[PDB]
Amino acid sequence: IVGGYTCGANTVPYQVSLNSGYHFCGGSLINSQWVVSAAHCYKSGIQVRLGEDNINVVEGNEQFISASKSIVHPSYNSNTLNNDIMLIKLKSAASLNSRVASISLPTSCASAGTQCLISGWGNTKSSGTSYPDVLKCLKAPILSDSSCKSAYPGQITSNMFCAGYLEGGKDSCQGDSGGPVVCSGKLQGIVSWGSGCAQKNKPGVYTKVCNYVSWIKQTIASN
Repeated sequence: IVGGYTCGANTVPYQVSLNSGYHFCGGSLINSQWVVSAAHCYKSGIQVRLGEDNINVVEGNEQFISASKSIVHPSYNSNTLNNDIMLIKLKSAASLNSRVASISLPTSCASAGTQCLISGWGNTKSSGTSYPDVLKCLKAPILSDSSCKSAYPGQITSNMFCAGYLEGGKDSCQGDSGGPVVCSGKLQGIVSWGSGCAQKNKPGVYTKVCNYVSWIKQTIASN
């Protein structure tokens, strides 16, 4: 997250870290058994880390749970990042508490201008590299579809939306991929892609979660 702020320990209790020997992506807990992330975060041997603040220090509220299975969306296209969504099942159910909590799925899309909370452990610099140890947060509005498509002509599908600031300086980053965009108490987006981070007229692009709720519900019910 570039241009954001330190969230505060466990203030985003649905935020998970995906670990394969190191943090590599975010995710969101959607019930005690299931995490949603980005398909471009797929790899084998994922351990889900819940209750994290400082990802480099055991602080006492963590749960580390191996994934038993990962399911990439059937229509995921790695060339265009269309349908950039994946589900991860936990080998054992998480223990829900004030620091480890699920986020509700949306019933409908959010309107342009709605304020959202974006979070993750990604790079905090727009040109250089500096990775934080504690969770970072950004408040960012949903941008109009026209401003989103104007920024990325030929590249935005109906399964994507933009959020952030056309003036730059505030964006998600590499390392935030797969993490949540939460608006009005619902998981509206997944950190997906963008043109670098915090550049001018190139806002962040996010998977449009509301388009996938039927697939999420059917897939988790059958797995």
